Amino acid sequence: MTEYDKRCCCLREIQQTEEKYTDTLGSIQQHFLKPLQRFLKPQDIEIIFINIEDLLRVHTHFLKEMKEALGTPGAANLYQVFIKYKERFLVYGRYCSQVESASKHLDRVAAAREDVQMKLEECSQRANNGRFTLRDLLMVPMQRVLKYHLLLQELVKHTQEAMEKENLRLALDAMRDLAQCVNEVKRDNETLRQITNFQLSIENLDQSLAHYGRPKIDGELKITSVERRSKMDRYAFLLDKALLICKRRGDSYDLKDFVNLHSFQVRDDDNKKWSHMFLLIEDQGAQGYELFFKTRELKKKWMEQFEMAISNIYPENATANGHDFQMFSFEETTSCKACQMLLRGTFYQGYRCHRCRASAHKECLGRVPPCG
Amino acid sequence: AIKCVVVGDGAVGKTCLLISYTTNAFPGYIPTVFDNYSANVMKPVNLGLWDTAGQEDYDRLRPLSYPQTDVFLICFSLVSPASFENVRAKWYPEVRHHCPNTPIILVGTKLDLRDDKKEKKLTPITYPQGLAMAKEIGAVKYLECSALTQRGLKTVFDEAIRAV
Ligand SMILES: [Zn+2]
Ligand SMILES: [Zn+2]
Repeated sequence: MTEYDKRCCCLREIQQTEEKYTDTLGSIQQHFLKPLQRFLKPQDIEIIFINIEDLLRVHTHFLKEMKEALGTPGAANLYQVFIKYKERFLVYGRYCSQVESASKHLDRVAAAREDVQMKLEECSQRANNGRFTLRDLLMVPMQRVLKYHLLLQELVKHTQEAMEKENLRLALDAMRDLAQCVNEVKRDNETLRQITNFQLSIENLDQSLAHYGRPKIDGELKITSVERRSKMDRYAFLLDKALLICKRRGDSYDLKDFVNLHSFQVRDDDNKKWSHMFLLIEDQGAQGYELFFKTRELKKKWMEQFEMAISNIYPENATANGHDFQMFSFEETTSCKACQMLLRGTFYQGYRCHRCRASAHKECLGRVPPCG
Repeated sequence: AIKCVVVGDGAVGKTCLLISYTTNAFPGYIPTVFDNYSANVMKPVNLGLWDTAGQEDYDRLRPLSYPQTDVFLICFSLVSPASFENVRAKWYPEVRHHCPNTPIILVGTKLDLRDDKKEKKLTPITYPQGLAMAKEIGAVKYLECSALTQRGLKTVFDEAIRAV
């Protein structure tokens, strides 16, 4: 076995596993979805099958592409099928963020309706001789999207060139990039799950908490202000852009003070409990708070979180090379103007320049070309 | 049914153990992809195997494999260190948390390259080294093997069943 023989054993691998993959998707549509139409209501099918039909469309076109490329060329335009399909593949973001609850729903309909439980057995016999349950099938696409990087990785290390290899290495980066967007759409899904809970219980609250970014820490503290300067027991939520000072009893939380982190700065200073304190101070004025914690460990956690919040509001190089970069939530598929990989996730993925409108990861701000 | 999930640091060779076993032969070109494998083995059990290759770096996608798992083979390479450490600090914390009641076989992989050419001031996971870990993280059984030799390879999948 040469490297050339090895190289040609896994371009096959790419083609046959992809073949098998579109087959499985076809199977899910045909022996499962379409029959179950038929017992179940639209809502419940929408729920269970997520965007599986669309995945089927995406991948059959992509299999065409891949086939032509591998077969017609001397394999040379392969890299470019992958690069071309990257952003159409972000649809896996939603699949993976919804598959757990598609699985759970299936169980429930399953248990509620034994005519459905029968059909399900019927269905997976018809399809794989009872070797795989519809639940099993539903994990498959998650598995598949996270294998392209390894495949191209392998095809790279038996690749003959220069020029052939570079754009395979590019194609790898596109695929590791995708995997990562998908990892973060899910984290953001559930981060937003946790915010929604912060919203629902409870509220003297007038905006969606989402506007202040991601939760950092939350818990019970006593607090002082200028206006009120004895210790008040309170429950606080720290997000990137705000501290929510609440009063605190039950599952109900009453918003009693909202602090904008943009305008505040942390300054510090018995081992008797509740002795442990730092300050939040206004810059251009006159509000200030003393935050007291039961325990040095508690101080100490909260300061780090405060420091992470403010570092997000005001990062290294937020003003490099002319720009004026702000925490931003991109609602449209977006790449970094320095590194050119994607901003990852659905929620406050990075930074926008208030003057250019240029987009960038936190870690890429100093590297963005200068604005006008 | 029986869901069995093979998890751990990439390269150690999960994909390979799985293909050694199911294919009943070493192949090497050693394929990257190993499909979910639904099989009958022998007492006739319906055995399912799950690779976790390519999931290892993505912390929110990866535990999507853990639900309704009947047993976890956690693997390190007997010829890494890099891996053997991560068992204590990453994989066991994550299995225990996601599945409080599913048992764990700990599998030392590559017993064959165990005996071979320490520049990097390191040692192969030995049999005491292993079981100290196995014990520390409350294993159900500890094993070793290689994909090449297939030695003990058959033991692993008999013990994964036994535990269920
Ligand atoms: Zn700018
Ligand atoms: Zn960037």
